[PDB]
Amino acid sequence: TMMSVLANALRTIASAERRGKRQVLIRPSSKVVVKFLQVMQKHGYIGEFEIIDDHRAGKIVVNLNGRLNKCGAICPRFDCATTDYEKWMKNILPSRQFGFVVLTTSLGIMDHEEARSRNTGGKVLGFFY
Amino acid sequence: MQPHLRKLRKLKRGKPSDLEESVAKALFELEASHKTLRQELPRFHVNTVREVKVPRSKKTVLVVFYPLRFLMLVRKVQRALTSELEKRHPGCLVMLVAQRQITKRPTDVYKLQKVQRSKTSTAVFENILNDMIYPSDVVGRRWRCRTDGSKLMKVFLDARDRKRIESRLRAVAYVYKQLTHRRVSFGFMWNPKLQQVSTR
Amino acid sequence: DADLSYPTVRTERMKHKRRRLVQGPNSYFMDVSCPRCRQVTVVYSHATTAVECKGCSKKLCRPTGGKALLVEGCGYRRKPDH
Amino acid sequence: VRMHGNGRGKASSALPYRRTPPAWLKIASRNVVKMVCKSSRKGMMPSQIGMELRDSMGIAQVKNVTGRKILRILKHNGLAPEIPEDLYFLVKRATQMRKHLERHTTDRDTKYRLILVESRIHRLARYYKRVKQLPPTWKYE
Amino acid sequence: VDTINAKLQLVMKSGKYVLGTQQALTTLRQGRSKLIVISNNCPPIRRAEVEYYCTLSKTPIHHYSGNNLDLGTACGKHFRTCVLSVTNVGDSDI
Amino acid sequence: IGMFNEEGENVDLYIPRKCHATNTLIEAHDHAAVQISIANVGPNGVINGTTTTLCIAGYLRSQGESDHAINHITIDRGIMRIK
RNA sequence: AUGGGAUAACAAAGGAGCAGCCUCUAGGCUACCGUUUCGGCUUUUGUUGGUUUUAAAGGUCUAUUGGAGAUUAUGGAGC
RNA sequence: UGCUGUUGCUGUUAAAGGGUUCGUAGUUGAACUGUGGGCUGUGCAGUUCCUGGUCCCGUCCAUGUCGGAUUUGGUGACCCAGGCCCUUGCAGCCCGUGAACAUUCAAAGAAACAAGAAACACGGGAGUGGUUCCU
Repeated sequence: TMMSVLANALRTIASAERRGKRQVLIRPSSKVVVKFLQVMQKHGYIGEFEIIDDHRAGKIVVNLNGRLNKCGAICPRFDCATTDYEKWMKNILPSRQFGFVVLTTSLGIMDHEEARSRNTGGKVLGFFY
Repeated sequence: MQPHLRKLRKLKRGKPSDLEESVAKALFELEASHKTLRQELPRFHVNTVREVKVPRSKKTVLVVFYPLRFLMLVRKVQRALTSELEKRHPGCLVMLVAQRQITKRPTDVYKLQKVQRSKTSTAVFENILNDMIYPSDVVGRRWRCRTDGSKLMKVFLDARDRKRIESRLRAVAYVYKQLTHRRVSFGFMWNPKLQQVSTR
Repeated sequence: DADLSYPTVRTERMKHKRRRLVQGPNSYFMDVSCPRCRQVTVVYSHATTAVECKGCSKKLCRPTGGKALLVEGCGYRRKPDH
Repeated sequence: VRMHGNGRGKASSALPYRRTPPAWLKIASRNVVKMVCKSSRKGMMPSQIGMELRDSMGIAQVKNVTGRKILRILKHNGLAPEIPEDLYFLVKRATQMRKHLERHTTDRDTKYRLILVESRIHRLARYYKRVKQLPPTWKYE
Repeated sequence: VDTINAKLQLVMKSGKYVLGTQQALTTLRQGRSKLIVISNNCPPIRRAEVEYYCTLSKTPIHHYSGNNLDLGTACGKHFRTCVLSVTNVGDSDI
Repeated sequence: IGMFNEEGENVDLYIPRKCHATNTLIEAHDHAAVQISIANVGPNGVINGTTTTLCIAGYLRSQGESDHAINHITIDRGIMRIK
């Protein structure tokens, strides 16, 4: 019973970053798991993927460069109006400098900083410091 | 009209092209009994177009479009036609690509549920590999996603088949781009089962 | 030393078929030739049924649980995958 | 995990990535489609039909040769069973256990294994009505 | 055993049968009967003449394994039959 | 390599070393925290001018992947030969 | 009220429980609606009331003009 | 007072998992239809041509088996390199695309056509539009 396929995905990345692994192999890839990872990769927290075809649901193989402290998923996916970036910045991120909160917006999966500038709000997905 | 002009699509029977004629003839000669077993599937068959594509290296490619109605014909014969269409035309590679419509993404939840999956892009563009590559198989796919943001497909043929198709792939890689406007890179792998990219 | 995305021969020869990176089958078709008549029938590796020659009905294999036993020196020829 | 009872065991057929039929199959689609139906007129189910093909006749997957699964082939020919076969083999177990327990009324183990089996039937019969594949008045008895 | 119980289903959706001992004697008298199935509790002098027409007409009796009520549900009908005769088989092989 | 003031003044107290395996900062209080200085060699086999030094964090030695990790590094550095 | 369409929800489906090929012209026949009984009716002919014809329209039958086709009819099947 | 806990509690032993299993209301629920391209100028990363600083070949020795040197060595190997718009990817900018594929080419995709489109095309009203609007 895989309820959220990000929950399973970003834990593995999280809990295999805490062990210093060079690579992680993630069980059910999905359109959201990729778009989330490609945001991690934009800011330098992950090296590379392989998305392997099983013909059913892929298997992502991520190269870790050692720079992730944590990866969450926020499970119920609460909303954000663009005025609510300050709650999430405040509660879930360590400092007001270096964290990132990842959202789904009309425009897509993007950072809370890519969202403030485009003015969309959306639903929260997770974070990474 | 002329006996070999019934190997084209009817619009192009009136005013064919210097390209479209020369396969028409060649398809006809082979329609006419010459090749055993293609005496079997000559007569019901047609061509829509053909296009000349020049890869940036060496030999041109004539991309012969025929209507999807004929796949199950050609898949039997496809190894024979291309071989014996190339003898007829020296110095250019002959590829056989059925023609397919692609419905745009609907955007309505209620329309997405009505779309023929075989008319969707991902399904179409795949069959435009299997057409360029046939009889050989796609053993694996991988999408390599690189820090740049680049995502690149890798399609793994059998190694048993290395000897025939190696020479064609730089073209097949390129033609595919011109048809799809997507990109492909090939590698081979031997036990396809245990997945080991051949290097040797 | 190892890549996860390109594993060694020795690691993945060991794994379960579902635990492979691929999910492959463990089975294959053999080309079997009946001893009693010279005739040739394809036979599935794990038969799970009584399999008979066509001309003579000989029961060319036993159903036995894991992997079917061919009968009495009948010639097997293993078919390719493709 | 498992629907009723606790096993976690995992054993399944793992279908191959490569879906084109082998080169050594010389059997036309229409010759497969007719085997299916020919052997379904012998009063067989699909879950067995597919065996006699991979066992003896060497057809691994009928979708991969014939364009289509063993039931569209039956549903198109009007040979498709009246009750889905996952539902037929449960009713068939439940009834034998009902016949078992009719002499043996102190056998508590199979009185509990019914309670499971029947509760399945009512879940499938809830699926196959919702999905419209059973008549909405279908009932156990 | 119940190996027959599978064949009566196929005859049921295929072939022609008639139920009941008095309507199954007419299939013997006409020599149209390809099988005769008889229950356990079929009364003896009824069993006896049914078996006797089957020796004259060379038709292959099968003595069933259960009641007329169970014979009857095998051919899934809600009533009871002590005698069943198969006019023609199906793809069920006798 | 530290947080700079708006006026450009480097504000850090010191900049810690990072494990060359795990890329974790080595903390003042971490007393495994090894440096391993391999003497760099030149033809004829004499030592000259050798800067290549490895840093391993306290974590990793105590599980015994220090050795496995120093194989990986000396191979990326070319100090070793795979064969 | 109005943009956006990533994530989601509602509804429908359950796949033989189906399913429209388009097009040039020619001919033939043919009211059109409505029903409980006499009912309704499209412009033009100067106008209104009454009658009637011709004509398109649609339909339907036959005729072949050009082209399609997401599944080979010069094909499968049986003699 | 995070001692009512959505943010945010606790439940082996401190208070607290029903004795087990089935199960309705209820809550939760797997993957998929989807990297648009090309041209210009400019920032990044991964085969022409030039190096001789390597290993391989070879030579001389022969050294029973842990010397070596040898020149040209050797299109071999290799390398550090170049304002090669020949490379590919990628950042940013301009800008074109009926823009996958097919299909049209008439005065500039017009018309047909493909795609889309009910915010639409298909016929119609002078009691429509400040006296029936525009060219």
